[PDB]
Amino acid sequence: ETITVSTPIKQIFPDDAFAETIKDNLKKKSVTDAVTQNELNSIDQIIANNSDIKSVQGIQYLPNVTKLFLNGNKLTDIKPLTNLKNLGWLFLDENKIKDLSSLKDLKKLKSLSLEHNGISDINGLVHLPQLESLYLGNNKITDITVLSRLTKLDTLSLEDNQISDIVPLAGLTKLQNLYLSKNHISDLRALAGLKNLDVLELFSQEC
Ligand SMILES: [Ca+2]
Ligand SMILES: [Ca+2]
Repeated sequence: ETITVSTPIKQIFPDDAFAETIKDNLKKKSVTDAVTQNELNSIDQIIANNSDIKSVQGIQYLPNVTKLFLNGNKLTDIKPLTNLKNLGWLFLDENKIKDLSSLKDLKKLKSLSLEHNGISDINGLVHLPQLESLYLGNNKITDITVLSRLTKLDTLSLEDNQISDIVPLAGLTKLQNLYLSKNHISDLRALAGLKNLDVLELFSQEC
């Protein structure tokens, strides 16, 4: 939503680490400083990797965010991201996010990163058919059936998981970079129809 009157940053963003992130972004001197919606509208990029953030509550008030770097934090719930319709790049590596339902309406999202999140179920990704780059390395994924729906993918990382069947990737004609090392892959027939692969990693398969 939006704030109708001047309001302290700390009152909008509960998480102290995140409040500090917003403070620096807006070049304000303190999280106790009052901000307006006009100022919040100016935010289109949040760089907060390894910033000890546990909750991004308050981010709902930043309608123009297109890039969000939140790698290495303490995130679990990303429901506050639900209506950030302009989100194009979303990096959430090294967190503990498993509920991907909040991403279902992010129809402009082109790059998504969720490595090291302990994820096993990615069926929620079906709602991001426009996705171009997807990083899911170092998780506990076995079933990648849903990926057959992400036909726009040109970059896909599924390294260090528990995948055996890559048939779901057979129809992803746009794939240029495919990282599949450290899985349980034996059958590579699925790659017979891929014509644009430039980078392909398949080493260290445990069968
Ligand atoms: Ca607080
Ligand atoms: Ca600072």
